[PDB]
Amino acid sequence: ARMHARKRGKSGSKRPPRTAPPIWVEYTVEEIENLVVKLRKEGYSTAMIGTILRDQYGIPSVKLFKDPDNPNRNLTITRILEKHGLAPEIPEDLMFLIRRAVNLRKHLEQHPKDLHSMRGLQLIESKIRRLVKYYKRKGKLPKNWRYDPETAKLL
Amino acid sequence: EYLVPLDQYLAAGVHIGTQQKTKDMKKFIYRVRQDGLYVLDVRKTDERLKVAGKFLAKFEPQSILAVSVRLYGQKPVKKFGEVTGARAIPGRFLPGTMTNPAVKNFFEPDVLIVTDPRADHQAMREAVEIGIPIVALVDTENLLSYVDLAIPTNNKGRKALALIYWILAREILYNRGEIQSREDFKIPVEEFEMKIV
Amino acid sequence: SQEWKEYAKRVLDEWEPKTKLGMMVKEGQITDIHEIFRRGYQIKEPEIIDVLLPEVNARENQEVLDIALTVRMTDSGRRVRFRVLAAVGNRDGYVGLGIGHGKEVGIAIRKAINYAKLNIIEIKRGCGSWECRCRRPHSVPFAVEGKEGSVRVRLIPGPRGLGLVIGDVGKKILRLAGVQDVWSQTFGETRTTVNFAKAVFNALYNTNRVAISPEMIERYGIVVGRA
Amino acid sequence: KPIIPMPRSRFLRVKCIDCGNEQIVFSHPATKVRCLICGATLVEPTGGKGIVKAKILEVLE
Amino acid sequence: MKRRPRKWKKKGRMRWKWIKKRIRRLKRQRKKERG
Amino acid sequence: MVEMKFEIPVCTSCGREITPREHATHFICPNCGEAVIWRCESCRVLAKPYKCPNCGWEGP
Amino acid sequence: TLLDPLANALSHITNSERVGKREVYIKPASKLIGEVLRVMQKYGYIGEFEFIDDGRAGVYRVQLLGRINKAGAIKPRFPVKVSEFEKWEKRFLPAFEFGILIVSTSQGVMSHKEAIEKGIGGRLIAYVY
RNA sequence: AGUGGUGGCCACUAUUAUUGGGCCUAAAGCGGCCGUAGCCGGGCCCGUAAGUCCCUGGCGAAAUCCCACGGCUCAACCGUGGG
RNA sequence: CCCGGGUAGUCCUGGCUGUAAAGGAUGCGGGCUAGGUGUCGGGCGAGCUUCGAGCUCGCCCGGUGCCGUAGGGAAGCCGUUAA
Repeated sequence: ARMHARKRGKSGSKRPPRTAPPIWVEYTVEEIENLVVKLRKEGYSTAMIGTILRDQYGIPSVKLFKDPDNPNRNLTITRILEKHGLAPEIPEDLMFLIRRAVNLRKHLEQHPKDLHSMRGLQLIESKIRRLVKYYKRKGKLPKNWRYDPETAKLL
Repeated sequence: EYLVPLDQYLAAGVHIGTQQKTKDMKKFIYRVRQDGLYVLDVRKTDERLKVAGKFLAKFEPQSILAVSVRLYGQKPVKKFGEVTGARAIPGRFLPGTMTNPAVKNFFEPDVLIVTDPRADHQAMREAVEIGIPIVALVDTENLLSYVDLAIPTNNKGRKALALIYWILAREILYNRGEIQSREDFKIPVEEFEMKIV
Repeated sequence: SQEWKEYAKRVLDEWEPKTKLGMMVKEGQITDIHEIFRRGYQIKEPEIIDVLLPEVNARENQEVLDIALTVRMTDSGRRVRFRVLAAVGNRDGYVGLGIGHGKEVGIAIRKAINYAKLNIIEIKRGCGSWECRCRRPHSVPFAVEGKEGSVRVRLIPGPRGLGLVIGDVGKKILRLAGVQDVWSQTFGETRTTVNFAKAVFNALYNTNRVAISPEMIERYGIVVGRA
Repeated sequence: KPIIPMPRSRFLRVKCIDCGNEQIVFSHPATKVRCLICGATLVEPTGGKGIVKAKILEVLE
Repeated sequence: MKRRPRKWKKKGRMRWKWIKKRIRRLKRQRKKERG
Repeated sequence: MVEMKFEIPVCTSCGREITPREHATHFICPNCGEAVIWRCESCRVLAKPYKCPNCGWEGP
Repeated sequence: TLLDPLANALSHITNSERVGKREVYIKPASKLIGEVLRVMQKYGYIGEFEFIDDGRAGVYRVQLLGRINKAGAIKPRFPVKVSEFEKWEKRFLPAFEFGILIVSTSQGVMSHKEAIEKGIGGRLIAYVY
């Protein structure tokens, strides 16, 4: 994470170059479909869904399995949650950032003098706005959609 | 096959290295001990020193210099030079020895023998400035820059010094043909070792 | 020519060889100049080289580049000292440069000449201009650089008859290196003649540092040293 | 530095203690690992290798 | 008012702080009498 | 004029020729003892290994 | 942030050479990079090379033969017609044909001498000698 | 049969720097951070041909410029022919 | 300059003023590049254990030095934390 903290720390994580999924996965594409719809039915976003699936269920990655409905695409959790109407409208990361934004703005309301968190607010707001600008360049949001603290409160 | 018994080697401190390593001698290093001292490879040491014996015979006896500024090696080198007719210089190597013709003891070898690479820096610089091949008695702390024939072992202990110098005399006089068998040396280890006064 | 062999004989039966290299030149095992350089030997007795290249002794083949009067400040006066820099070479790809300290003109001159003899070097030569390409050793075979201090000098092949397009110090060095047409450019100040000379030396040495195919040898006619 | 990055995390075919349940689990879990039937925890996430408590049967790569 | 570091070396010079302050006092009086 | 093409010595552990005043070395091949292994500074200071052309013996 | 594979590749090659190692592993491997690696190998400046599917971007493994004085990437992709190569050649080479230039042309990226023989200009990408 | 003095312009000058300059100690990195336009941007497949490149018609008039030849005694100049 | 006092100041509240040798006198991001060694912090593996990651050793990653090969630079010096 260098883009603001400017520290080149490497806590990233690695995936081996496997092209076909391994054999020891005793579940099939429909079974992982059943489990992922169960999981998101239980109220989890993609990151925690995939973590627990690779953790307790053991399947290393759903990206190693090819979507039946398209030969060129490798199956992903987001696509599956899009299949059944369980993907979210506002992309998950940005919803999280809005939630943290309203959180910090409240704490800041009851605490004006901590300019350190003023700067933090400035940071997280540039973050959300960059993500939103990008997604506008892609068009997965309504074009009139634009940040407001108050609707974030409604969020 | 070993020139000397392995247990003799282990008793001689040949395989005992320091608490340090280097990228250069990762190959020669065998393993580490839980305390910290490093262990060299015995078999590689034996192979390299028999190779060195195969080498040194190709030169003249007198032409080869052997120098040890480390205290523990001075009698091993004098004894080896006596045995093999090589020239030997213990103590403080006079700077400008082979580089300065006006000196009294001017002599230019065709190969060098080095006891401790760290201590014998001056010898290497002189010999290089003459431009000759270099042989070294290295440790897991010595450095492999500017050595044509490095041999790994413990280059501090007196027992190791005498043992390896003895084996070197054995192999050089083997390959020189003056003495064919190993058993013709009636000069045991204690003749090369240091005497504690 | 015959006079050079006479000089070689005079020194041969006068000089007593001390170094390890003195034998193979006095005993005749070595007779090629490039014999010394190839193997990676050393040189310390200047008397060696005139045996194989007595032509260095020619009065014209020795060049005095510059004479500096560097002072030393003492508690009890100003003690001058002559630092003289001079070059000596043959016109077939061997040259050398020397710096000699002294109390008079002569002593510094002699010591500098001896040192320069000791720093003899081999010179590749060719023709790699974009126009001439005549395969002869009438120029540096290809572009090179030489760095010393502030000064960095780049030498570029040129067509024949162009002459030495370079400052006077480089002119003398290249006249005594056996080269006669080259473009030259300099970065850094060239008023300190000593560094200019040393930089040209570095460049000439760097010529041999360039990787080459035999194809290139036959294309520019790369004469390694003596033509 | 290894040219191709090889993961330092393996997978583990393990047997739970209570209900005799086989499972595939991960060496460096980011969260808790629990059994399907009895529900008890299996491996605890920490700064490094997860804290196994059941019996490891086989090591998968 | 972007002070040159070169001027801070006291060789053949007065301490820069005080020259700056002198210029400021002169500025004060000049702007004053102007208006 | 009979052309005087010498064989300029080539270092063994890098393939780069030996510049004239390089203080390089030449010594007999180690394990068999017929090949003249050269060694240049660029291979000496870092002391990268050399492999004999004949016996495949590798060493510094 | 990595932005240009080729320049990092050729710089990595030269920085290996001046040390003079044997094996190099260009992490940013691309099809164009492989074509380039073919180019000078057809003048043997390198030994063999191989592609390795790393699962992310490929990695090219290359042996050196110790024959690269300097290998730089002309970054601003100067387009050049046939008739003026001598100016740009003189811009990046020490002597007459002393090495090569790699040009991307309508037919496929490869060296410059043939491109003169085939008489097709293009866009300079790299130089090496 | 010109030379000298002065003035102004290019080289000298990599002291204007794309080719091709520096910014720790010589003058030169702002106290720090955010980010708009601009500029520079990972790889693979399909298409396009805007750029990029090759060929081809019209056109960029003459005089000046490069080259061979002819006239002026030679030259400069002029003409014819090619760029 | 030393000593005896002494106002504004130095403290809290609200606002302004936008400055310093704010100096590593070193603008930031990526790729490459011999090494030696410590501490800091995270992880892993051995050894110790009065069983507290509580104590010694090896490795990997990030920050922080010191020494240092090649290499740079007028030199001071720098040198994988680059100049």
